[PDB]
Amino acid sequence: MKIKTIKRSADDYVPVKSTQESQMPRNLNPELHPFERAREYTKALNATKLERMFAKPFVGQLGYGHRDGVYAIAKNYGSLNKLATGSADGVIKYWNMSTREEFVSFKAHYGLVTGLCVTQPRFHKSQNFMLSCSDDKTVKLWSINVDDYSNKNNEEGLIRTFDGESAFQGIDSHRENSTFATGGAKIHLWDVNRLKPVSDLSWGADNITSLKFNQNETDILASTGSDNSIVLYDLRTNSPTQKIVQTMRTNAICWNPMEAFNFVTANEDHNAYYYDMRNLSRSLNVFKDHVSAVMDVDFSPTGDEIVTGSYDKSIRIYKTNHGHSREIYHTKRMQHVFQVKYSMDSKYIISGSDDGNVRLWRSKAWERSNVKTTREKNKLEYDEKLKERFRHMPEIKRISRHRHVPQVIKKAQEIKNIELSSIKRREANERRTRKDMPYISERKKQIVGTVHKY
Amino acid sequence: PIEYLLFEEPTGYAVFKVKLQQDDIGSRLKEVQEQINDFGAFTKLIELVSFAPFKGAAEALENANDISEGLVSESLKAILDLNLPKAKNITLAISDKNLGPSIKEEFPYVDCISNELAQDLIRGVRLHGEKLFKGLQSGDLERAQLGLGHAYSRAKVKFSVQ
Amino acid sequence: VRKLKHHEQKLLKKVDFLEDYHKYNRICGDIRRLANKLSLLPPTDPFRRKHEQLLLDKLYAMGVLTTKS
Amino acid sequence: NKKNLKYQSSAVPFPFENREQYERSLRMPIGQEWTSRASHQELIKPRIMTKPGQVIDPLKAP
Amino acid sequence: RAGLKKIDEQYKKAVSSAAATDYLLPESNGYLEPENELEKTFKVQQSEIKSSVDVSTANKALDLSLKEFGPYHIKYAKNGTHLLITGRKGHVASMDWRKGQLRAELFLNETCHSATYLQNEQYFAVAQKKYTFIYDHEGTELHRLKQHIEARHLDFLPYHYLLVTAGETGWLKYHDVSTGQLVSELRTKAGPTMAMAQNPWNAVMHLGHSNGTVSLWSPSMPEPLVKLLSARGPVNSIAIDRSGYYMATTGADRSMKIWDIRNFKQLHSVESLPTPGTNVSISDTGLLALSRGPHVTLWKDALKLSGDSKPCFGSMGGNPHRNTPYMSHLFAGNKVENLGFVPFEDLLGVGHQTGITNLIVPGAGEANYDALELNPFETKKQRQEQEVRTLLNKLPADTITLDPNSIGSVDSGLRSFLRKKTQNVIDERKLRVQKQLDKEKNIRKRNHQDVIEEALSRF
Amino acid sequence: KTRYYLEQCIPEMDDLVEKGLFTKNEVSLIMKKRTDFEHRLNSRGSSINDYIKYINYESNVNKLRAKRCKRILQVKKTNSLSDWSIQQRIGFIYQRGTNKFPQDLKFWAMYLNYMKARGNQTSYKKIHNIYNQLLKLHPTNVDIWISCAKYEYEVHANFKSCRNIFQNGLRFNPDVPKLWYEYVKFELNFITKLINRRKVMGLINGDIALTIFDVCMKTLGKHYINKHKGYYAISDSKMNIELNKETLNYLFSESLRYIKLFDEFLDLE
RNA sequence: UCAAAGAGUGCU
Repeated sequence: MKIKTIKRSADDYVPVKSTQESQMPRNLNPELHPFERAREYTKALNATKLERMFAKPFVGQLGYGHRDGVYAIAKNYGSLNKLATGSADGVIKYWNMSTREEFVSFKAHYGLVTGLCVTQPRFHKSQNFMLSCSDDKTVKLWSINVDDYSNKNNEEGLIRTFDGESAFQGIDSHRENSTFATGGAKIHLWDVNRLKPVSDLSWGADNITSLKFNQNETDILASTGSDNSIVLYDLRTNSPTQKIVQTMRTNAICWNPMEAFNFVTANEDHNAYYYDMRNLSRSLNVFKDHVSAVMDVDFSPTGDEIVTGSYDKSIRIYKTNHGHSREIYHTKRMQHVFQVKYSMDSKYIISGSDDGNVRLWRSKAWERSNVKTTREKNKLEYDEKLKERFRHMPEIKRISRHRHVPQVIKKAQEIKNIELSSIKRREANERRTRKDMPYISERKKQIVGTVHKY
Repeated sequence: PIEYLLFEEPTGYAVFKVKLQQDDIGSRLKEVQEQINDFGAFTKLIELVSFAPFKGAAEALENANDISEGLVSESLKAILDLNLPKAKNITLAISDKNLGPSIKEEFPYVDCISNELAQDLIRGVRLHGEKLFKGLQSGDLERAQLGLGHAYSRAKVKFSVQ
Repeated sequence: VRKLKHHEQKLLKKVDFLEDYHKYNRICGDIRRLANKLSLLPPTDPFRRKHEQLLLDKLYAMGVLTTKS
Repeated sequence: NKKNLKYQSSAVPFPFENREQYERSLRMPIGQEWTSRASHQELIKPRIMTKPGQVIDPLKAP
Repeated sequence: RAGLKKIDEQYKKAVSSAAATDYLLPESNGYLEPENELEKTFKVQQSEIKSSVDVSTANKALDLSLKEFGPYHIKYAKNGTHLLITGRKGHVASMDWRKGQLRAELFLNETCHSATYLQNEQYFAVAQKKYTFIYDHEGTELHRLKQHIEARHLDFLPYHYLLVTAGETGWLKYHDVSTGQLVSELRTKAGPTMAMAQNPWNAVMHLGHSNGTVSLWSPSMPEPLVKLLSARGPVNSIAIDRSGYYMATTGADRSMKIWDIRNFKQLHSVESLPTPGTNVSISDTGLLALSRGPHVTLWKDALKLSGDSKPCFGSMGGNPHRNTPYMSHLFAGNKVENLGFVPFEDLLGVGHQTGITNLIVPGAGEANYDALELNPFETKKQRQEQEVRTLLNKLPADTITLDPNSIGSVDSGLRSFLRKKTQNVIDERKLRVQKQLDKEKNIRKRNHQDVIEEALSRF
Repeated sequence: KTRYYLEQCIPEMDDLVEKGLFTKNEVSLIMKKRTDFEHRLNSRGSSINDYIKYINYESNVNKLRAKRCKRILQVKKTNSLSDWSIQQRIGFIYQRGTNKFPQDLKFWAMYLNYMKARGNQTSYKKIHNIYNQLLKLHPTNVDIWISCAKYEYEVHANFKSCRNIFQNGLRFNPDVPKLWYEYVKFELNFITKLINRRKVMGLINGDIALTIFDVCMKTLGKHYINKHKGYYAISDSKMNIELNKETLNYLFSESLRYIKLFDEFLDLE
């Protein structure tokens, strides 16, 4: 009768060549691969342990740093390995981040360098330019010889100087055009080919503590004042647009490159506030993991990540959609973080602290900069979801969430939980008897008032 | 921002295409420098696109004279034109800064790079040599370098069989 | 199994499951538990002292002890 | 037969907005031993990407 | 709804990918159907099948007769390259039938109940009388387990790296090979364990006792999952299908019981067995094997809900509803010690006191094997690569559950004396305050939810 | 990544089974032979013969499908993935083999011929892309410069670009006399067809070659001086005379070869 | 020779 049996062809499974790769038969019958749910979990848990192994954020420091505390970091938005820094010594440096060496160093200003910005002045490849301002009441334009291209072969040094009636405290440059804005006692609009301020913008008599041009609607400008105010400006109208007064001053402002109407604010009240430019009566998001005043804030060019440099000697990385830091970077070598900028590839973090060093940190502590094989790739992204999937697994939370934090920070953290708990208990006691006490939204407590109501 | 790399071989000129650009900030990191040594990693960075062998001994010397003086020979002008797109401006990696202005004069549409990043790629090509040529007939470089040696060095001194 | 790699070692350790003096080690240990407990029993007891002497004489009578102990 | 608290998720992970959504995705196997090589590649893929050594400009006018 | 919908299609896409790979599978199982309706699958005799199969398969069938330490229990490795056969009087030899080389030879003269490979061919554990001994591929014994005493059953869990032993002492030992430690020690309370078996789906042990109750056991929990009696008499053997849907047993009272694990219901009951089964086995394909005395009878498509699928000895007037034995083999003047299917090949091994014999049965093995899980062609270096990885992926004992799908769901001096007094007063106040808050809450709920006495109600 | 290639073909066999052309058993056999090749091509020591063998095997599968289409379906073309997939995949293997082994001129040659035969299915732009890489990889091989020149002067009849190919080739290979001959031969071909068209135009109602002659002597002489002299000049006055004589003898044979070319063209003076 | 264990080389 008819018989057939399982029959193996030896040549098919054992190659005739010694060098030919043996065939790997595969069957996706679910029964043949039992314990899915235990398995993926174990691969998840191993990944979290491995992630903490490779979490090696520090890479190095730029040269020998600055003499005094570094208080102005300006990044070249058109180049990866170009950075401009300045310290209270009055010295400004232009760095080759690739070689961790300085292109050039200038004793630019007699006083403290209060602002820096890299520009491409359109005077009416072989060189780059940067603009510096300080409290000595002058703004100077400098030119830097660079080795980016070899199509030529100098004139390296001061190019032009702008004198001002009052001290200059902040500077930002328009992206599309050569115009740039300075923030001092009055926020002034300047043109490169014009020695005196082209236009005068000001809400009122109050001074301006920082300014940041939008990266997308580059014609929009925002500023911060010493009166705990944030003022929005429009270049098409050449006038201020909106003002909101908050409970406590904001030190830095940055616009989300992926969301033009959306910007984050670095505040002194341990918080960074995420604001929509259209409706400022409330915030979009608030970030509360710092233990001292937040000095600087920056957006990822991917737009999904924000850092905040704080006076508490730590740098914290936040997701735009999550209000708590996923990561904390710190070192005893870092004395007071005043500036935190990104490598505009979104892969490295640049920090400036008053100890005089500008440090480089990995955005992703466990990621490595080397080119990986497809097999190396396919395994690494296999972990990141499998960690994402089982993120709230308690042991996965325990191993993943843990970070080494300085003792001053936790002793600051544990106490604020106590004052906050005292406030909630004591306020909650009033909910028992007080008939009319409105509930105050977290997103509106920081706002004291807005000029234009809607 | 590199796309094409010009490498000179004693047998001829080979231009390469940069498929992947190595991280510029982390250039000095341990792992990336190892990738230059590792052939498998490097082949992902670049690929051989062209090779133009010299016709004979005479061409190698007169090009060897021209490469040294930062000059562009007819062979260099010929090979580059067929490869680099007219195009904003195409970027070419050259080991020599002095050769850069010569290339720009003939070809206004190409911008030259000779920074350490370009040097890093050029070093790797020399490290592996004909292994990157993937079988293309380059004879063997070592004797060609040696053969071009008394061709090049010994020309400048003006001896004679006299 | 084969030598485990560094990351393999850190994740999993003590996975290397699956002249010998084991008996003499047991002989030595057994002698210890006697003298330890013979100390536990009160000193004035006559039963402990004779039992201590029988041990000392006998390991002597062996030559485990070269001299009386 | 009481379930072990050790293996129970504390709260619903992001991006899923409801408990039943996660019990569904959780019944996906992401592993390749259950998933074809290609089908692995659509599941494997992260949302945020980048290419090393290139310029991420702000978005141009749409 | 769109999110719930969107999640849905990837499954219909994912199963479509699974359907896509089903075509990739190189070969199919065997068949044996008669050309003529008169021809019967039970009528065909084994020698005729030996003629039909090719030369290599005839070599793949093994028959060796040896009587020194009879009877001999046969055990088969998961990957299946290596056979382990243990003699009753104490002789155990580990060998690979395909290659034809013996891995190690043990001539120990101690009565042996069972033996089994643990993780690979390299290390295997053999159950001696009153103790458990572990032997290397070289034949050297590495360690002996004092905790494991008088165990007639050896059973190892691959994904969890745990060896479970059942003995007449009734104390169930849970030992993990990698850690070299005994995970847990448990007493059944059902007396000596006559039958031992594991369900691959949930990695739950199944035990057999005289009362007939079957206790489902796991390392994690103190007392068993489930207690089921299917056969009135002692359960000699317990068989669980590869899927884990179906669980089969044969009582000592000649009863055969087909059961469902997930629903814990009884599929089919057969009391027509002439004599109680020696052992009962189930194929990966789902085909069941039963051995009674010298006769071994096999039924195709037995594990189905339909009554027509019910196994029935022979037939009642050739009734289509009656299910005839697919293959009937009898060893004259012989007794079957145990049955072990041959995963990854189309054969059934049968153990006897005269020797070990392997019978060729179409459809017995799985058509196609996944390389990642197990490979008959695994080379020496990858089996180490597979070994270390499976260690790295070791499943914890506490991860064991009744259902793999359930796991992962979402739910000094005086001053110190004064110190205690204040803390007591501080603690006492919290109780008082908490009482007032509770009372006030009750008032909120109560508020939320004779003519003369009314006149005097004010007073 | 052998499995990836195996998975890309799954929709097709499903189409083959769905249309009824190939049984699941026959389909499995095609898969098994396919699997062996993919592992062979992705492995170590792979050679071009592996690519040729797979291409030849895959070509046969296409022929049987075409025969079975008329035999079973009784249709010239069934509108489904099966028709263009075997044809698409063959080009994919050619790309990998040519990419994997750029050296073998033979393998490139079938690629051009295979795509040329399926002119409707492969646009002439795809033939252009193959030549651009091939000329770029082997610029010093005269046969390829005349190759693409011949393809398009006949199939497409673009004299401007056919002039361009030769115009590039002579730039890289000014010393090979064969390339000059074909570019002259093309030049007189263009003139004669132009004059013949002019004659036809009347019925219904060259110096440029001689210039190519002129420079062709000059550079061939220059290169022949560069060769036979090596790295350095020749000091002896006498040898320089033989060097001149050798060029004159070499050069005249080059000229005499062209005098034979003139005889072929009757219309030209 | 098999048989278990190391340490380098080539190459995907």
